[PDB]
Amino acid sequence: TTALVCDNGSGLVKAGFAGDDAPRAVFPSIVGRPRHQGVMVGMGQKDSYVGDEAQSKRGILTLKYPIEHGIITNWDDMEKIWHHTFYNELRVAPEEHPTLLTEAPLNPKANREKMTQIMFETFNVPAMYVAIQAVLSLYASGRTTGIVLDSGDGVTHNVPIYEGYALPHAIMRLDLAGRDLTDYLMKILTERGYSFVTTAEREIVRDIKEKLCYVALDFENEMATAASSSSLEKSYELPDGQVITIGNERFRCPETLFQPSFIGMESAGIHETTYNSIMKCDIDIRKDLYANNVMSGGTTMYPGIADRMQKEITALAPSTMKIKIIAPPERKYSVWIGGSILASLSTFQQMWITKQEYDEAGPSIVHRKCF
Amino acid sequence: ELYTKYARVWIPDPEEVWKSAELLKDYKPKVLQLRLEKDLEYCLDPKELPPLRNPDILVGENDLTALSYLHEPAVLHNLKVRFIDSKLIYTYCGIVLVAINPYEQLPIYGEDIINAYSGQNMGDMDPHIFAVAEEAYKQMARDERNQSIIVSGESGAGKTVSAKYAMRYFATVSGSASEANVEEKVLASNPIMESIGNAKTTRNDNSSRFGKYIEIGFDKRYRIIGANMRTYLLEKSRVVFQAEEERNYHIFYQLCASAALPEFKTLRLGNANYFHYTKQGGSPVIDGIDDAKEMVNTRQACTLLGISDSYQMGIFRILAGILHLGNVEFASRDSDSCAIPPKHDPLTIFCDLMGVDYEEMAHWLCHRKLATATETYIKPISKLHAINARDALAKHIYANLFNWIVDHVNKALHSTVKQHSFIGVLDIYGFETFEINSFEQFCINYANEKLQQQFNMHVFKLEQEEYMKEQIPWTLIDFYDNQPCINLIEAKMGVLDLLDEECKMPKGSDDTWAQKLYNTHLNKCALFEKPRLSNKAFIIKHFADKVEYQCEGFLEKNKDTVYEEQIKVLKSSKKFKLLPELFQDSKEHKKTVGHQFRNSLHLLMETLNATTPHYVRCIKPNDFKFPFTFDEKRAVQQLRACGVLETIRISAAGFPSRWTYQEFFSRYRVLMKQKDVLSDRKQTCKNVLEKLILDKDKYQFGKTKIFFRAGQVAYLEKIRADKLRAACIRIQKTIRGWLMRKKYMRMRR
Amino acid sequence: FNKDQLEEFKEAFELFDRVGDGKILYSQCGDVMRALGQNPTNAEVLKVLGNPKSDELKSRRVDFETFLPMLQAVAKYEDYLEGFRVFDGNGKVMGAELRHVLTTLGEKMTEEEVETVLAGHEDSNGCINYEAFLKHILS
Ligand SMILES: C/C1=C\[C@H](C)C[C@H](C)OC(=O)C[C@H](c2ccc(O)cc2)NC(=O)[C@@H](Cc2c(Br)[nH]c3ccccc23)N(C)C(=O)[C@H](C)NC(=O)[C@@H](C)C1
Ligand SMILES: Nc1ncnc2c1ncn2[C@@H]1O[C@H](COP(=O)(O)OP(=O)(O)O)[C@@H](O)[C@H]1O
Ligand SMILES: [Mg+2]
Repeated sequence: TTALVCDNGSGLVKAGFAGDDAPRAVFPSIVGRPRHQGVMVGMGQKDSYVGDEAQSKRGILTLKYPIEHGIITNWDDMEKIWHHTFYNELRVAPEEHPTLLTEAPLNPKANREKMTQIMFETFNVPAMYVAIQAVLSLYASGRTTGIVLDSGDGVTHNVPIYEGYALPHAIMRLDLAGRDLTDYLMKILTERGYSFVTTAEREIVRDIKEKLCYVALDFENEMATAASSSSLEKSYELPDGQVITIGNERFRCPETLFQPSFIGMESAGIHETTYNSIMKCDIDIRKDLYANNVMSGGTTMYPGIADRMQKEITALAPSTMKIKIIAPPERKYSVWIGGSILASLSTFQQMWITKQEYDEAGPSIVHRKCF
Repeated sequence: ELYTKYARVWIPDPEEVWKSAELLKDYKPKVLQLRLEKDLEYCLDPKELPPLRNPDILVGENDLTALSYLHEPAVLHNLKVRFIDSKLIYTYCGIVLVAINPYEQLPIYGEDIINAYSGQNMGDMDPHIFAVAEEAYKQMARDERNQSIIVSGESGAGKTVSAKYAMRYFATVSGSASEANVEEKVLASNPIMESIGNAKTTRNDNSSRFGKYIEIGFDKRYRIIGANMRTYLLEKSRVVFQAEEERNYHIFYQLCASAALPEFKTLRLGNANYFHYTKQGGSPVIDGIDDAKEMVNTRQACTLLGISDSYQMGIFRILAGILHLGNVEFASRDSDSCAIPPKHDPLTIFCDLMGVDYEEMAHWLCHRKLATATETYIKPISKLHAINARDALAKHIYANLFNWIVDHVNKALHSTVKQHSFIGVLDIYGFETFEINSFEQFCINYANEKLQQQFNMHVFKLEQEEYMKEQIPWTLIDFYDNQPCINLIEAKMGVLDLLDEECKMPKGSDDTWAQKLYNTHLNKCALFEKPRLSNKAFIIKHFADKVEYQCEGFLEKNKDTVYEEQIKVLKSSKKFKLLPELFQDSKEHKKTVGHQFRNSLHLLMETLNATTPHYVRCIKPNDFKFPFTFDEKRAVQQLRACGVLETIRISAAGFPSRWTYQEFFSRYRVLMKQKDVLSDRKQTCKNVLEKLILDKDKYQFGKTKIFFRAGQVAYLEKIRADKLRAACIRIQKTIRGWLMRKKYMRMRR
Repeated sequence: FNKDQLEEFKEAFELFDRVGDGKILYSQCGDVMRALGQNPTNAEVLKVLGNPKSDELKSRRVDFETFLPMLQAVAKYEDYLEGFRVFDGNGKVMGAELRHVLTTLGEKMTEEEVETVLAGHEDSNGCINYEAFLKHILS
């Protein structure tokens, strides 16, 4: 038939039919419960809400993401998200449609196993496969060689690939991400005398992060300059039409990617973890990874992150050798688009795990076939 | 054995394929001793024995299957001695009517013969094209079902003459042409569809590149009502890319030849090598044809078939658009984007011919748009992608202009009155191979091979229904099935499917495509082979031949993808009526040309499997159009291409020769002792044949017909000829002795 | 052959000697054999002659003593009837068809030979009683 392609990270769920150019359903990966007494009789109380509805209702609700970093933490909530995905938004019965799922590399093994077990047992999915989110970005960006920086909510990781081969010894994984940029953004906003405590307020903070932040081509110059002048300031409206002024801080927040020390990590920023990934892989390869860097997932979209990396690698890198950084505007969706490609290759039809082989060999098969 | 003294065989020769000879000595278990109508020794190796010449009564009968030794030399010979000596041009094999095109026109199409066939049954006449129409038009009365006629050959071989007379026969049997004639209008349609349809291929000029089907409605009275057209299997790849010694579709040249004329002054047409789509073949002139005159005959054909010149000049405006679009030239600003230089001349003109503003076409040609559900991204594309999209736009324009011209040729032809039932007449190109083979040939070969599957299935069903009548078991007759090849080309993990995968897969290339072919099939399958000296090609076995396809251009030609926002720019144009029309009523924009072809092919066969087809084949008996000559190499190549020799090789495993007992006796009783011979004919032959032939597998007795396998009518007539010849010896010598005795009495005197 | 037979045969041989040297040609040997009651085929005659070449067949001469072993070698009904029944089934044979087969099959004869032997044997319809014609040619 034609095959479902689905992403869940700790941010937006991305799902659609394979062979489309963009996901047919996009909604935040949120499950929400009322925290107030139901007063009205005939209110039409509902035991939980999923996605966009929870975004409208959220004032009345409390909101919890079933996925933290890369990992599903609480499974029966997640199962509601899948149920909503297939039945409500796609409105397609999962019995007739092979399904494709994406994970971050170096995740716990249970996460992949239970994700299989649910799909076969609870949705009766005819066939399944699981793919690392980095790899798909190469199909999306049209390449078979490059070092893939992938960063969204949840996990941030570098995977190098050279002419179709991964290099498992050189996969690097990190956890600074849109969620922890968001918590930092709250903790810094507190210093201008504004505070957000509850989950629903956090999702106001996130919309600030998306709308106003940007990355400074050099950080101490703009830090000094914003003290020296208002002109960097900008202002934004809360839902109720109150207005807030935001400062030098609006660039200060995404700097934590380049300097993890601020959030309190000892780590080196995505530039240096890219370089340290290039080091682990041999000089046979290295020139062509320096020649291709591909960015995936939401956090990469901060305006000017690309130029800041091309500077901060090139100044770090060996001097003689061109450095190039490649940022399609799609890149928030590229991890899905590459699944739309991979699920529609004909060679891949051999590779689907199928119900028969699972029933023969148990869930354990998924590690053997998939990766 | 069969090979005695004074028996005849064929041998291979450089200038004609088989040559006749005679055995001077019997064979015995190496050298063979031969005489040539010079003397020769012909010598034998792994072990095999030559083709054995048929007895001489059978040569020249109406039907090649009547021959006992069915093989290439006999088919060659019997066609030759019809065509040159008899000047009979039509022949039967199975049901499959062969037609060998004379360039000399002939009486036999004349109207009397129409009346003479119209009542008669299939086998009762000398074969002729009216003998096919006679069946199709009878069958449509006798039973409900629609009937179709199928015509195959090189486009030089008289297909359209066969269709024209096929229609004439219907129009006269309907008695109705005076009431209205479609026939004039159908035949006056031909120049337009030739002009859009055809190209100059290496092995012949004015090759046609599309399957063309014409559907003719009847009254409940079965007079003609009207005619409807359809078309299938158009070659889109040619419009933008061409091999050396080929041209683009004829109109582009007939247009460029007219650049001098003030009628088209606006278009700024050049000489044909100016434009990047026309020049690539290096071959602007078709030998012996003026283009500039023929243009006028095209326009007049459009006028006669009812297009107002308001449309005709719009058509030519579009074509000039396609050419100026062709000359549009990109530059790379950086490896992952492209741009168009300022005031770039051809795009400047193109935007005026279309009446779409400059800036929109500039923007969308350089940029792709991706729309998600919530939001838009406008996205740059690399020079390669830009060129691929421009050429896909050109192909999509041309295919829509073609479908529109067919829609109007219908609109003129498509009288509307309730249509009781219909007969169909179809032209297609034959199986096709050259020194080079390429994606065009690959698709043409897949279309021929999947029609061949239908034909073989129908012939098998029709013999099974024949054996049904005479209570013969099925095990004797065996279906022959080329599903094993089609499952190679068509099915998933096919050659086409793996190509459509390489179109998607990033940094695809013809080399990696080929390497995936070899990985998939090469050891597995008997029909796929790697050519030894190269990794740039692959071989596929077919019914006719092994064929070697070059990878070299094969992925580039497969890509079709058209960006919606580019056609929307055209669709907005105010300036003239037609271009907003062409695009009127998606997912198809993604479909690669291979997939679009495989779909059009299944739509064709779903149009034919509704129907009970008849067949024609046309062969081009000399390469030079001599008024009469026959050239035995060319007739061989044509008889492979049409697949007649496979129809024969299939039937020669069969029971290809049948006799009615009362006809059988007239020759065979001479073998047969009257002293034994019974009162009851079927018992008579059952007794006698069991003596004359050793094995009960070789023959079958049926109610009215007796069946023989391939070899045994020849053997039976040989043993007749020996027995009769020996008796004739004994009489002749006895008479010579008697007269010599009388002469000796003269000596006594 | 005994002395009486040898004398009759020698007399016949001398009647065929057209040169006076007491010899006949090879090409006459068959004719003499037929005049003496033999009915050899042309193939049998050439075989007993040793498949002679044209030159010796037309000009080489042999006396009676060399001829005699050849006559002996050549010398050493239901088939005849069935052979005629081939061309029958009312017991007749077309004159045209018998003429055609005798002039076109086997060891083809001339039209004049066939006319000579067939003269007086066909009726008004042009039919030959083949049992009577056979008895006639066997007499
Ligand atoms: C006390 C410790 C561990 C744990 C509390 C001990 C328990 C016992 O381990 C589990 O089995 C629970 C669970 C888990 C969750 C789901 C599942 O199907 C299986 C296990 N995994 C987790 O909570 C992971 C998640 C994680 C972070 Br973030 N990045 C990672 C990178 C790779 C892999 C996984 C992760 N996690 C938060 C930790 O390890 C924290 C950082 N570890 C520690 O502070 C040290 C001192 C050891
Ligand atoms: N325009 C933007 N600028 C900066 N951050 C963004 C933007 N859009 C989304 N984000 C952030 O990206 C994160 C989602 O990352 P993404 O990779 O899209 O999720 P997933 O990993 O589930 O695909 C969220 O923190 C979201 O706030
Ligand atoms: Mg993601």
